[PDB]
Parts: sequence; C-alpha cells; structure tokens
Amino acid sequence: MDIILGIRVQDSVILASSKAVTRGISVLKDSDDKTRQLSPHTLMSFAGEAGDTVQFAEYIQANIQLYSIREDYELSPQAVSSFVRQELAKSIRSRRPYQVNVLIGGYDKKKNKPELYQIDYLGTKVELPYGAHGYSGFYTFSLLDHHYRPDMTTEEGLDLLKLCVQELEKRMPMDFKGVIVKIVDKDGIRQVDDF
Amino acid sequence: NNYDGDTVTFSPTGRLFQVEYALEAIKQGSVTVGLRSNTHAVLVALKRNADELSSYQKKIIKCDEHMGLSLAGLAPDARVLSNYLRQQCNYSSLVFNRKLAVERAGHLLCDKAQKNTQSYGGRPYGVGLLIIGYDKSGAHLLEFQPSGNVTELYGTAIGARSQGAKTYLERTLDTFIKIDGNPDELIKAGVEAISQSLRDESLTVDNLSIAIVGKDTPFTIYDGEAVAKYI
Amino acid sequence: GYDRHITIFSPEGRLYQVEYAFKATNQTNINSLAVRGKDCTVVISQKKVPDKLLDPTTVSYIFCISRTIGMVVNGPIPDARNAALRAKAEAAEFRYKYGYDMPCDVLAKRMANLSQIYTQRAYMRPLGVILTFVSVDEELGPSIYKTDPAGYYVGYKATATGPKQQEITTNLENHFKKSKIDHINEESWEKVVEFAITHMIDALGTEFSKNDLEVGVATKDKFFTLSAENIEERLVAIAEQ
Amino acid sequence: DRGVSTFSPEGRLFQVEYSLEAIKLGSTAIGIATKEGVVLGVEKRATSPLLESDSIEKIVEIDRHIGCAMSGLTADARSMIEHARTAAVTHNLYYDEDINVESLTQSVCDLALRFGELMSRPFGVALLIAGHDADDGYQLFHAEPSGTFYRYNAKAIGSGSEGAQAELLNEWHSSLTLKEAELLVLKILKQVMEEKLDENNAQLSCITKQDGFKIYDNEKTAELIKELKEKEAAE
Amino acid sequence: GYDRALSIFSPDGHIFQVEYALEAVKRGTCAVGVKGKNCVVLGCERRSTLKLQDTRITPSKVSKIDSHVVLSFSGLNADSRILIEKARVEAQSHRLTLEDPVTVEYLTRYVAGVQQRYTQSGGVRPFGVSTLIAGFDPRDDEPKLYQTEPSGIYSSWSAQTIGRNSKTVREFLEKNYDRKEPPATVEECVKLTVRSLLEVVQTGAKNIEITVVKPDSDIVALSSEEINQYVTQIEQEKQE
Amino acid sequence: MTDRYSFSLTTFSPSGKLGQIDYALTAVKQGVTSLGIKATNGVVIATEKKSSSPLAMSETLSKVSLLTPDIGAVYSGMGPDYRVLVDKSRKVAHTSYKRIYGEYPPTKLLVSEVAKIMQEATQSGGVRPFGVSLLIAGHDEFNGFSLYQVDPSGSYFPWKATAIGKGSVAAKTFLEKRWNDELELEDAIHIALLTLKESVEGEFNGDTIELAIIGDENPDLLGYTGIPTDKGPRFRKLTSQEINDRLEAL
Amino acid sequence: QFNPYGDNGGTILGIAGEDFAVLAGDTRNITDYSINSRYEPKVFDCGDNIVMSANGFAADGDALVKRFKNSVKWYHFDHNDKKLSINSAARNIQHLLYGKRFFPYYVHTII
Amino acid sequence: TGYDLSNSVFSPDGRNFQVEYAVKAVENGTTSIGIKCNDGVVFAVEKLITSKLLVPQKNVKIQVVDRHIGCVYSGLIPDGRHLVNRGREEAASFKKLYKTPIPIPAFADRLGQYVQAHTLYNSVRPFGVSTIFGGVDKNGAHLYMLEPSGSYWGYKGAATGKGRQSAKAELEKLVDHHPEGLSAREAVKQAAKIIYLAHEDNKEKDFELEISWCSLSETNGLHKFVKGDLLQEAIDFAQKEIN
Amino acid sequence: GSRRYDSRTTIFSPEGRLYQVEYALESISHAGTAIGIMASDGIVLAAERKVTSTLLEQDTSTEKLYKLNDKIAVAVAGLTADAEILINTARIHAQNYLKTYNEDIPVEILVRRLSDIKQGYTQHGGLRPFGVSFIYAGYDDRYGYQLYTSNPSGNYTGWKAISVGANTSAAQTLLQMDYKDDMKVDDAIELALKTLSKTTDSSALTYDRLEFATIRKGANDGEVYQKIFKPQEIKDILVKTGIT
Ligand SMILES: [Cl-]
Ligand SMILES: [Mg+2]
Repeated sequence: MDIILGIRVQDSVILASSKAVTRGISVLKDSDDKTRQLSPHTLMSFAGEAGDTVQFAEYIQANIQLYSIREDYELSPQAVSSFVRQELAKSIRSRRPYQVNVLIGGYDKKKNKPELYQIDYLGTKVELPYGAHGYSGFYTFSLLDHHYRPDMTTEEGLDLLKLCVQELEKRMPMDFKGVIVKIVDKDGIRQVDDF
Repeated sequence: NNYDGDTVTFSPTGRLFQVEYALEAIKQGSVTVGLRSNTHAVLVALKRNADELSSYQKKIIKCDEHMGLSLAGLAPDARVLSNYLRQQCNYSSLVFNRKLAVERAGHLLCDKAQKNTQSYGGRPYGVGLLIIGYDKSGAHLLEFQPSGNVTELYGTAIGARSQGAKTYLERTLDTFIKIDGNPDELIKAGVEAISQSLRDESLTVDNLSIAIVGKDTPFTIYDGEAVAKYI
Repeated sequence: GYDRHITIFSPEGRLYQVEYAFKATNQTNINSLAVRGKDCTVVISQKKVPDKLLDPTTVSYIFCISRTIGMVVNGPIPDARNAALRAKAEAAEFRYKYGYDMPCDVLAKRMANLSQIYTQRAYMRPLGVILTFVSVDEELGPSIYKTDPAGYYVGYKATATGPKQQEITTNLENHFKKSKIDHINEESWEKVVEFAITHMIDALGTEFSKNDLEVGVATKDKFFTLSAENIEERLVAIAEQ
Repeated sequence: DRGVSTFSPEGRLFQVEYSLEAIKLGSTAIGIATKEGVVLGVEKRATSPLLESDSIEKIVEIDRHIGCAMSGLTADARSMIEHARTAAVTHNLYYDEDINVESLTQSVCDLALRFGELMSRPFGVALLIAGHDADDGYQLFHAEPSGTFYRYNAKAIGSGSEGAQAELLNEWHSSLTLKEAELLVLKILKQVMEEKLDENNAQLSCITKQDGFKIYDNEKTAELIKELKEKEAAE
Repeated sequence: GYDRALSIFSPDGHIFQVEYALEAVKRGTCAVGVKGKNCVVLGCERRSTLKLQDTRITPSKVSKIDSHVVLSFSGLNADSRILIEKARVEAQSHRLTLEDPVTVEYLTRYVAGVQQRYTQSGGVRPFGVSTLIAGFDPRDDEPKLYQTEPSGIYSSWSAQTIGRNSKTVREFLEKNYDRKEPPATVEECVKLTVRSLLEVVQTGAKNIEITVVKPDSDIVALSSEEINQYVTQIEQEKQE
Repeated sequence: MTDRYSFSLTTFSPSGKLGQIDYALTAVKQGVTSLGIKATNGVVIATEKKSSSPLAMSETLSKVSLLTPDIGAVYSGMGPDYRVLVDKSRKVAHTSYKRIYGEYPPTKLLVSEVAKIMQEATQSGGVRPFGVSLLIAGHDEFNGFSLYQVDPSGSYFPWKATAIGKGSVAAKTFLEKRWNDELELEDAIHIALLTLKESVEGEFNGDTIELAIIGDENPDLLGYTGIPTDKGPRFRKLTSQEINDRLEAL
Repeated sequence: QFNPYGDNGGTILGIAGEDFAVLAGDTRNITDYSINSRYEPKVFDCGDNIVMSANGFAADGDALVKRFKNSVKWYHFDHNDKKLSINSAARNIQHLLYGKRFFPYYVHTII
Repeated sequence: TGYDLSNSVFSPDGRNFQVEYAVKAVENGTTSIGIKCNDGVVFAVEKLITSKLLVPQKNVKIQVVDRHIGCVYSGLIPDGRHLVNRGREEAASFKKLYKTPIPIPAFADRLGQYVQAHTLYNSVRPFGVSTIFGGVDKNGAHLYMLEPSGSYWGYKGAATGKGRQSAKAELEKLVDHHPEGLSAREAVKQAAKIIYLAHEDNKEKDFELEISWCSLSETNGLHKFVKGDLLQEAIDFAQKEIN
Repeated sequence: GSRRYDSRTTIFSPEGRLYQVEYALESISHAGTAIGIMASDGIVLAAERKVTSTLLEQDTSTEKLYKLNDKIAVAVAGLTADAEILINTARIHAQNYLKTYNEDIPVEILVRRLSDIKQGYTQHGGLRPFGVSFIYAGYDDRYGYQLYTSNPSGNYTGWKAISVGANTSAAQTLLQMDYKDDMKVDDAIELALKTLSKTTDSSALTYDRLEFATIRKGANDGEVYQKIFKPQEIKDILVKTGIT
C-alpha cells in the first residue's frame, strides 16, 4: 500500500491513509480502509506488501482484543506500540518476515494525552508529533515542520493535513485516489466522511 | 492368577496367560475350515449372525489376486493383520515385481504378532487366521495363532467345535490332497469337513462362506446364492 | 513393600535392590585377587569349568578394556559383558575426544557414576557385578580401582573379591603389615604373579592346576592375559621352592 | 491396577465389556430399514422440565445420504461424528462421489479399539448409522465400541433394547412402507420409555434417496403420534 | 510423557473420575441462571466463611468470554480458569477466521468438547467444573442459557442451577418459572434469581452476586446496595 | 524400554510428610560426621576419612571437594550421590554463570543451583531424592566468607558453625559453647579438630582426617604469574602433615 | 548441477466416441537425438475398463501410472470391490499429481 | 514376596525370578542340539508331529544368519525368530562397516548383549528360548549356546529343550571317545542318533528330524540344510542305534 | 511394568477432593506462620522462621520473604526449595511482561500465572504438587495496594488481611477482630506482630525468629519502596510496639 500520514495535535491523533489498491497494471479498488481498531481508544494504520499488511493488522487486533477481555482493561497506547514493535522485531529474523509499516494513533485515558507511534517492518519504533511511511514524509514533512504547533485544535490539524494531501496530489506520480481520515480522542475513534 | 495382569509377565511355570486368554477368544469364534490339493486351496467359513434381523459377520478377507485368509475371533484384529498382509503383498509386487510367497507371508504375520507379546502397554491379537494362496511353489494353507506360531498344513480348522472338522480332514487326508484340477470336488470336501463341526444349526444360503485360489483361479469369495450349489 | 522392588529409600534409609545386587555378585562362586608390583599390576581369578561340553577357552571373567586397562568381574557373565562392552566404548571415546589414553581411576569413576545412576533412577536396575580395574597408569603408576553396584569406588594397594574375599583380604593385610610398603617389591611381573597365586593358595587353603586359575598382567603401555602354559610355568616355579 | 487393553480369562477385553454396560444405561434409539427408506428414532429423556428438549441432539447428519442416532455417553459420540463427517467429505473430495454407507461405518469402527497406554479408554456410546448408496440401497448399521458393526433390517440400542428388539423381531417384514416404519418406531419407543411419549421427549428422522437425511419437525412427529393412538384404538 | 489412563470404565459401566468430578461441583458454591424475555441473569453464591476478603481484586465468579457472552461455574476455581482462558482464545480465533463473534451454542459446544477430551485423554483428570454459559447471538434478541458438566454433555435451559444445594433451588425454579410467560423485564428476572438463591444462601448481604446480560453486548454486574434492595423487598412481601 | 517412570516417586502422605525425603535424611543421619566453622578471616570444613578397608588408599577418595577456586564442599550420607552432585555443581558453576559473566559464582548462588538439582530429584519423574546433606564453604568479593548446609529436600540455610550426620546433635552443642564472632581461621581449625575428635572412635591423625579451608588467596597455587588481578584460589586442602602439626597444639 | 527431469519425447491421442473411447500413442522412446527403444508401450490398461498414458518424462510417467494402478487395487479392497468410475479415477489422479505440486511429474496425462 | 512379579527385580537371594521362569518355557520346548566337528558345526532339532495334517519338511525350524551362521532354539518359537531377526540386522551392519562377514564370537556377543538388555527393565519380558548357534569364520569352527539370562559360552557339544539331560549324556560320551575330534559327516550321523535318543522324553507323539551343518570342507564354510540321501542315511543310522 | 509403582498424584477421591492437594495443605499447616495486612498507605509482610538455632547466620538468611520485582514481594509457607522454583518462574514472567509491554506487570496477572502453573501439577503430568502457599504483597497503578494468596490447588483469592502456615484458624480470628479499613501501615505493623506473638508455638517472639517487610508509598513522592527489614530493624520495631 502507498501513503499513510499521522499528526498528534492538542487533544487527538489524526491518521490519513490512501484508498487506492493497485495490482500492477489496474487500480482494483479506490475505497480501501488501510486501518484496524485495536481497542476503543487505539487505531493502527498500515502499509507494505500485499496480504501481509491485513494478515498482520488483524493478528495484532485479535491479540489486543484477547488482552482486553482477559483483564477487562484497555492497554495504554505505549503498551500496544511496544507489543506491536516486538512482533515486528521478532518478524524481521523469521523465515519470511512481515513486510508491514504501521502508525499507531491512540488516546491514553490515564494521562489524558494523544500519542502517535511510527513503527517500520524492522521494528524501529519512535513517538512523534507527526509521522509517515514510504515517500509520504519526503513531500509532507517540510510543510509539517513549518506549520505544526503542539497546541493545535483537531480542525487546524485537519487543515494542515489537507495542505499535505494537496502537495502529495501535485508532486507524486501515483494516483492514490484520496485518503480516509480518522480521529482518535477521549471519546474514541470516528471517521471524517468528507475529505 | 498374579501373572495374567499384562503380556510382559511370565508365570512360575513359564506361561504367558494374556496370550493364552487371546487364544481363548479364537475358541469362542465361529468355525472356519482350510484345506488344499496340489492345484487349488479352499477356505470354508461358518458365518455367525447376532440375531434374525442381523447380517452374518463376513469371515474371509482377500489380501492379493493369489492370497487371502479366513478369521476366527476379534474381527477388528483380523482387519489390522489382513491390512498388513495386503501392504506386504503390495510392497513385493511394486518394488520387486514379485508375488509374495505364502510361506514368507506367514513369517511376516508371526513377527508382527510376536512384538505385541514381549512389550509393555500393548496386548496380543485376539484372532486366529487360515491363510490360503497359490505362488511359485503351488498351493499352500497356513494356520496363524496370535501367540506368533504359524504352521503350514494340508488341512485344518479353528474356532468353536473345530476338532470335529480337524479329525475328518485327518481321515480324508489321502483323498482330498489328490483332488487336482477339480475345484467343485475340493469345495465339497471342505463343506463336508465343516459339517462335522455343526450342532443344532445347518448350512443355509446366507450362513455359508467359501473362497478358492488355484493354478488358473484368482482368489474369489463365494457368498449368497453362489454357495447354494454346495448346500 | 515396593521399596524392596525398585531403587527407592526404605524407612531405615537403605536401598534393598542395591544390597541384593551385592548378593548376585557371589552367584558365580569365584574369588579374584589384585596386587601391585614395582613396574606392574597383577590380577588373578579362580576359573571353574563344571561342564565337560564347555569350550574352556571361552570361559573368562577377565576383559582387555583398552591396550593399558584390564578388568576382572565378580558376578554373572551377562552383567559382566554388559559392563565390559560399556567400559571399552567409554575408553575408546575418551581417547578420541581428549587425545590421550583413559586412565584406570578415571574409567573406574565413570563406570561408578553409571552404577550410581541405576541406584537413583527406578527404570534401570543395578548390575550384579563388582568391577576391579587394573593398569600401569602413565602418571600414578601401578593402579587398582574397584567399582560395586552401590556406585562406590576407591584405589587399592591390593584387593580381593568373591565369597572368600575376607580370608584373602586378611592374608594380604598381614603381609603388608610386615613389609610396611604399598606394593610387592619385585622387578619381574612373573614373580608378582607367583606371589599373587601363592597368597591365594595360603588364604583359600586349596591347590591349583593350570586350568583352575585365570591371570591378567598390566605393564607399561599394555595389559595381557596369561595362557594355560604361561600359568603352568608359574605353578612349577612356586612348587620348586 | 491392571492394563486398559487386558483380556479376561473368557477372551474378552474388560474395558470394551464395561463400555457395553454404560450403553445399556443410555436412552433408547431405534432404526428400521425399508425399501422406501430407513427411519431413525430416539428417546430424548430430559433430566428436568426446565431443560429445553429441542437442544437434545441424539440424531445427527453425517452427509446428505447418511444419518446417525446415538445411545450411551453421548459426549463421546461428538469426536466419532466429527471423524464420520470428515471421512464422508474427504472421500467426496478424492473421488467426486458419495461414500458407501458400509465404508463410512467401517471408518468410524476403526477408531473404536485405538485405546491403551491414542485415547485412554473405549467410547461409551453405540451408533445406529442409517444411509443409502447406489450399490446396496437403503442400509442400517450398529457401530459398537468393540470395533464390530452388524447390518440390521431393524435394531434397538439403549435401556429398552432387548424388549424393543423382541418387538422388532415380530413386526418387521421385507414389504414395510416408510409410513408403517415411522409408526412402528413410535409404537416401540412408547412401550420402553419411562415417561409418556410425545413430540418433545421423542424425535423421528429418515433417509430417502430423493430428499436425503431429514430430522422430523415436532409438528410432523405430533401428527404421526396422533395417527398411532387412533390405529391402536381401532382394535 | 505421562500417559496413564486415569478416566476408565468400571464393571457397572461407570467412569468414577468423571463421577467424582461431579462431587467436586456439588461442593462448589451455588450458581444459578434465569433467562427472561429480553435478558439472562447469572446469580452466584459467595460463602461468608471468608471475611477480611478484598472484593475489588478477588476473582469474580462470572467471567466475560467475549463482549456478548458470559461464563459462571461451580466446582474447582483453579480448573475454571483453564476453561475460561481456552474459551476466550477460541472466541477471538472465531472472530478472526469467520469474521463474526461466536454463537452462545458454539462457545458452549467448544467448552463442553474440551471437558469431554479430558475424560478419554491419557495422563489427565476431568475438570472438577460445571459451567453456565449465557448471552445473545450476534444481531439476535433471543436469550441463550446453556449448562456443561465434567462428562462433556451440554444442553439449553429456560432456568438452571449448579453447585451445593442446587437440588433445593432447582426445586424452587421448577415450581416458580413459567415457560409460557418468562420474567418479562430485567427487574422480574433479577428478583426471581435473588429469590432462588435466598432459599440456600443464608444472609442476603455480600453472599449474592448478580450479573445481567442484555442483547447487543450490554453486560453489567449489580452492586451490593442494588442487590440489597431486592433482598429487602422479597422478605417484606414474605411477611404476610 | 524408554523410562516409563514419568510419575513422582516422592508423594505427600496423609500426615503431610514426604516419605522419601524423611528416609533420605535418615540415610544422612547414619552417615559419618562432617562439620563447618566460619571465622572472621576464613571458613573451615572437616570430616573423618572412614576407610572401608586398610588395603584401600583413602587419599584417592576425596570427601572434601573444590567446586570453584573460592568454594569447597563436604558431605554426610551416601558417597556416590555426593560424587555426582560435585560433578554437576562444578559444571553448573561454568554453564549457568562463568560462561555468561566471565567470573565464578558467589557461594549463595552456586548453593542455590545445587539446591535446585536436589529439589528436582524430589519432584521429577522416576527418581529418588539424593541421600546426602552438603556443607558448602566459600568466599566472594561482595558477600565475604559464608557457610551453607543443603538437605535432600533442596532446603539450604546459612550457618556460623554446624555439623551433619552421625554425632551432629552432640557436635552442634560443642560448637555453640566455643563459637564467637572474633575467631581467627587458626582458632576455627583448632575448634574443628576438638569437635571432630568426639565423634571419631579409632585413629585420629592427618591420614584419617580430611580438612580444607576457604582463607587468603594462594598465588603459589595459581600456576601462572603476570596478571596482577588474578591472585590464586582461596580454597586450600590441608596436607596430612599440616593437620598433625595442629594436633600437637591440641 | 543435477537435473532431475528429462524428455523421452513421444505423442499420445485420446478421442471419445458415442459409446466407445480410444487412447493411442507412438511406441518410440528417445533422449536428445538417440532412439532408446522402437517399441516401449506408453498406453496402459489400468483395470475397471480404464486406459491411461502419462507422456513426457518416462520415469515420472511410469511412477504415476504405477501409483494409479495401485490406487485402483486399494479402491477395490476399501470399498467392497466397487468399480472405479472414469470421473472418480480422474479426481483421484488430480490428487496424485497435485500431491507433488512443488516437485511435479513432467507428464501430460490422458485417461 | 512379589520379587517374581516384575522383570529386572533382584530377589533377596540376588536372583531375577522372571528370567528363571523364562527357562521353564525353554525346558517345556522340543529338544535341539549342536555338535562342533573338526572343521565346522552340526545343528539338529526334534519337530513334534502334532497331527498327520502337518506338511512334511515344510515347517523349517533351523534359521540361517548371513550365509555362514546357523541358529536353532527350544521354547517359544516366535521369541527365537525375533532374536534371529535381530542377529541378521547385527550381522548386516557389521559386514556393511567392516566388509568381512561377522566372526562367530563377535556375533555371539551381539545376541548376548541384546538378550541381557531384556533383563534390565520391567517394561520388557525376557526371551523364552535357549539358542544353539555357530558356524565357520577366519579362526575356524565355533559352537555357542545362549540362555534367557543373556549368559552364553563356547561348547564342544550343546543341548536344550525337554530331552536335554538325555542329549547332554550322549554329547559327553562323544567328547570322551573322540579327543582327536569328529568329522562333519560323522557329526551329522551322531546328531540324528542323539535327537532319536532324546525323543524318549517326548515319546507320546512321533517326530520329524531336521539337520543343518557348516563345514570348511563339506559346505565351503556356508550354512546348508542336510537333504535327500544324506538325511535318509542319518535317519537309517539313528533308527539302527535305537534298535 | 511401571504402572504398579504409580501413586497417581492427579486423581479425585470419591468425595471429589484432590488427595495430594489436601495432603500438601496438611504439610503447609506445620510451616511457620506468614501474615499479610493491607493498609491504605502500604502493605505489611510478617513471617515466623521455624525453630531456629543460635549458630544460624540470620542477616544473610532468607526462608520466608522474597522479592519478585521492585513492586511485588511474597511470603512463603511450606517447602522452601519448592517455593524458590516458582519464585524464579514468577521473576522471569514479570520481566517477560516488562520487555513486551514496556510496563511493570500488574499484581493479579503475575499471581494468576503462578496459580495456573500450580493448577497444572494437579490436573496433568502425574507429578506431586508444589507444597507451597504464597502471600503476594504488591502495588500497580490500576488497583493500588493488593494482597493475594495461592495454595497447591492453584486457587488464589484477594485479602485485606490474611495468614498462611501454622495456626491460621487462630491467626485469622485475631486479624478479623482488630482489623479496620481506615488502618495505616504503622498500625498494621503492630497488628501483624501482636497476632504472631499470640499464635506462635514458641515461648516468646524475638527478632532472630522473625522476617519482616513493608511495601510503602513512603518513597519520596509518586513511587513505591520495598523494605526487607534487617535483624536490628526487626529488634527495634519489637521494642517500639512493646513486645520485648
Ligand atoms: Cl560421569
Ligand atoms: Mg532401579
């Protein structure tokens, strides 16, 4: 899969993810949701090799949902990211590694703080105010570096995200058929249906 | 008594009681007769029904085109041992393009049964087999006991009241051995032999099971109206 | 009372299956003796061929483990040969791995450690044998090391094993109490064998023909067993003084 | 103690003979094979009136052309049914055809004596395997924990078996209709059942070539029970 | 590995280890299940022999297998945890492969299957546990209540009890529960469940736990005071 | 074949007793007396070389064994069980410590590893417990000098001074009267010889007594010079002569 | 490097009539530009009124025909001497072939 | 007591009662013998004709190992076959690694260690056979007899089964009367006589004589069965001696 | 074969009890009394060493109170050797969780893991169970201060105050009498020592016969400190509370 962006603002995390699924010559789908809800206040967007992406995302989802039931408790975004990193770090020295890059956007209900974690397929984890995977960062980061403030509202975050998507639509050779945008806050996960 | 708890224990007189108890299961089983000439070998088996609604338990199993046996005792054990014979007959044909000698088939059954009598956890086979076959040395009849003892005979019988049929064959020995190139007369001698082991009941059309293998005769089982000719 | 059937502790803190294995040791009714010279270690053992149908050359309780190590066994021949084959395998493997000949006392300890395992593990029975290992070790010199079903082993100046071990032991004890040395002060192994046979005759109070004895001799860099004619020469020398 | 695979002095496997005693304590199951189809009927025997009786599943589909009724420790049957279903589907995958009722029964009976010190004990349940194939037509088999299977024109297993089997002895003939068989199973179940037979404590099923294996609705069985009562009052 | 056949048949055709596993259930604290018209209630006895107990952290008797299914039990507490874990794993495994949460019947059939397996597997003893599995099938408003036992047999119940003095509370439910008209509301269903336990419990204090499961993953555990109000109202009507 | 004893041979009796451990302790009680005394500047472990025969060379039988350069062990009970425990103790000191941390284990942790091996023989399938009690004396940089007892159960306790086996009850009473927290190593050896004389019937000399100390570093016993930090082993087995010298000042 | 495969040439032809079927094949076996045999039978009677030929790598061909003939024999044993229908034989051969999906038989099979 | 219920359990005597019970099965078996001649060995066995229905010369009891070793046994026939099957594996693996056919003393220990191994554990039963075996190797002729305990020795003559006392007495006479040795053809004749004499302990049923031999001169050091004229000559000699 | 000698450690009695579990509990009933008392501002662990000697080196000795991590400690009652096997397993399980989730293991998750191991030895394997009862004193940021106990059955329960080992009947009655919910650590220290002093089979309770530990938020600000009391510190608290 292609472009996955993330931006952590004042009180929420916003994950933008392309809708295009291309198999070589033809664009098979233009409405693909490249994200899974791991827990009520933790969302994970993913991009990488065909099949491995969904297989990994669903496997993590199943494990976090199992923990949630066993302990009757939601793991902190930090705890979920640490679990995901270990699975990818384990994966890279396997017979056939998961070729999957993920952004984990979560709202920590204990600390009342949004948290964005960027983890590549090697198991390289970093906590960031804004992150991306593949070539998405090359086009967008120069805009985010300029405009980003830690005290930004969700609406300002979406406006800065639109400027990022516009720059991608201008200078990227590939048509990624726009993005599905999702917000993670204290009230949980909701999808922006107009973008 | 104290030495019949498992197959791994000798008695003070050097007996294996679990093997002797397995041998007893054969005596409870329905009578089956084996006899051969120089050209043909015949199995005759009295099949046993549960009641009048039930079918008559099949006694004869085909192992190859040139070999097969009849059983007396635990039928599931006969299925295990016959399946093993089928495989060994098959292995010989595929690997060596060679029909498995009846004598060698006996040696293989003996060795398979023996392992169950010397090892803890396992149990002896609870069935006796009469193996007939025609190979490169003519017609053959074998008697298999789950003790491991396999014996090559002209004729024999195993099961309940088998002694009656075994005495008859011991008298008729000189006659039935000479029935060469006459399958019908050899079966007649086998049907007359198993008749010496009957009490109260007689040989009906769904009661009697006959098999024959010979010089130009593949191992074929006769049941139903096919054996009405011999009643 | 299943504490008498397998190797677990009785209320007294005893292993009865070990104690009964010691009793199996004397089933052959054979007495062995081992003594040390200056340059050699000699082991003698009674040879009894009761059946005339037996090939007497094949009746032996002395084993050539390695070139350097010899082993006499007190106990039944099946367990003796079980122990013999293992000792040979252990001695060969040692040389391959560590690049020098397995010492007598190290093999004794190894076979004793194996014997110990049988006294602790239930599925394995003890071997009903006492193993007397002899060599001229390249470091320690003349060496006698004896193993038993308990897994006990120790070095000896001299030793005796069998039904009449005590009579032989006391006879040897009395000699070493006089001489006040840990060995037979003799140059040739031939005379150390003559000493061994003489002191067994004195202890048991029985005379021996060439076919009644079995002799093993350890020298530097080889252990070997004497033929009936080599023993006969030994018996002649004893009788002529 | 003593081996699980031990023979008695009479030449019988103790554990197999003891499992047969457990099957005698089981609820009654009856099968009747006709030229129009095979009928399978069971006593449900609910331990309490609060137990929803339609959740008692003692008649089970193996394939479209093979049904199965059980009596004894019914929990033990689940792994036997699973194997039977797998065997039936697996053969269809390998040979693009339905499996012979005898071949299916033989496959189930191969599990029976796979116990020792494999599973730790024999199965504590007997099965009536009823079906149809092109070769041998409508068939009813009795699969025991001994690994032996007999083909029957009619068979009763469970607590009321010997009383029911004596009744089946008199009643069965080679010219029975499917409707006659249905009433006959209902008649003999009602005879041997402790509680009074209705559509909630008893269940009917059949296997026909056309429609395959079908478990009867409580409404359909209720009508056949009412048809039985009237024809018994008729003389 | 340890292969010893512990669960075997006796001459009278009984598996004593399975029957002795039921005797462990008989000892266990009383659990009761009552399904209304649009809810299921799981009542559970807490023996008051243990006070100075921390009720915040002490393992609760009713366990969530998924967001829509619950499992209560009577018998060995340690044994129950192994069945609950296996069930919770199978619940997530079903969601992952079928892309649909387990039916209450399927989850029951699985747990019952595990219990059965332990009655003819070598070197293992049966579970000293009977379970009440309650909930609602996905996108279904029909209440579901199932019972399992060490033998591995399972069945659906309009109302059922397990554990010590379960004979007495089943006696109560059999005369008090009408099938044609089940407890229409949550109140009526909880009341009938508390009433059934009060036949056996002793004091209606911290000895009764009540968990109400409603359709669409709506599960809540009643507090001491909420249950205490039911206990109060029942005995004030009884004084007549 | 196969080890078909995959079940515990040590089980709880109705009274709550583990029979095979109690019987193992009975076997230890029958064993020859061994003792240990801890001084301010060293530890001493001693036992009687009960020679089975006067023909036997009792020097070849080592009752007091080096486990590491700074740790020594003595026993009471079944000699063979002790010998295989010393072999396992020496190896586990390398495999589970030295090959990881590049240094020998501290006394308490090696004791813990030996204890674990003896515990497993008490629970594992188809084995009896070890019929020995061990007295392990040792020194390490951060814990200093220490003395530990290990029982067939796998239970271990640290001691200032103690005795195990035949005359342990009488010996422990003797040590209680003599022991103080100001003893020098020579004073502890003197008390060790006095205590051990009571439980010995026959000959009492350097040839019938086995005695070792955990004391000062022995650079003479290191076998190489040139590395200042390597100063040699603290474990030293006293010679037949060294014992006899201290039996004149007895 | 060792090449486990070879080409033994040959050509086979199967034609289905209204109430009959023919399976024909040349009797020439070759490697490269050499003739191995002028008469090496390639089409085989497998019993149950089924004829079969596996053309390409003769070793893999003989192996497959042999294993199918064996499958017919065991079908008789397991299913009360029932005749193996051509459609059943076909599905059986698919499983024999796909069984070595990752080390295939270099043969084009016609029955 | 209870020491005799389990294999590999030492009685207070120091005895393995289960092995001693295995010997009772051997003593119950038919008579089998072995005679060591000048340049080889001769094996003979008593085959009890239970019934007329037994096909003569078909139920062969003596077994060959490799091409140069003969094996005969008394007691549980299946146990004997199991031991020979192991012997053939031992002889094959030896030849595979060392090229030369297994020497008889080497082969004797291979059987010996295997039979002894079945007295070490309660999970296996001891062998219910005494096995008389041997043949010709590079060091000449060798005859051995192996007991359930795993005990074996070299023999001049060997006998086991029900008529072993009778046989042994006859073997002892041959050893005394022939110190220079016995010829291969003489040993076949004497073997026939001894089985006929030892048949007095099994006199109820009539029997069938079976003889085999390995001889450097007569069989080129290979194991062969005594057949046709040479067998009839030995039967005639035997029948003449009993009358 | 081997079956003859098998005790069958994992079977039910006719009454539906686990023989070996019941007999293991009988074993533990003779072990030194261990008490845990949970207060609002910390937890106390008090335990009695069994009939000691004057020559036992007490300052380097540990038979009762063990550290699982920086937040969780256990008091032992039963076979010390059996406990150390489980303790080492628990310590690893705590570090495995910390490595995976980069957060300290919640107390109940550790307790359940150890309890599930104990359960296994009662259902399969044919081995004897662990003759050990634990008192788990721990803190996490979900439930705060928590007391638990596990026994050889593998059953665990939460407590405000609890005893294991000898004279638990007498001990639990004395705790149930004098415990209150608003109690503080200093008060809980006094109760624990007073309970042991009355239930002890010894003539008098002295410092050399006691192991003592506290888990306090009495750690400078928003963190938790474990304190394994030294022999001199146990002697001081015995004089302070007025027992010696
Ligand atoms: Cl070793
Ligand atoms: Mg043992």
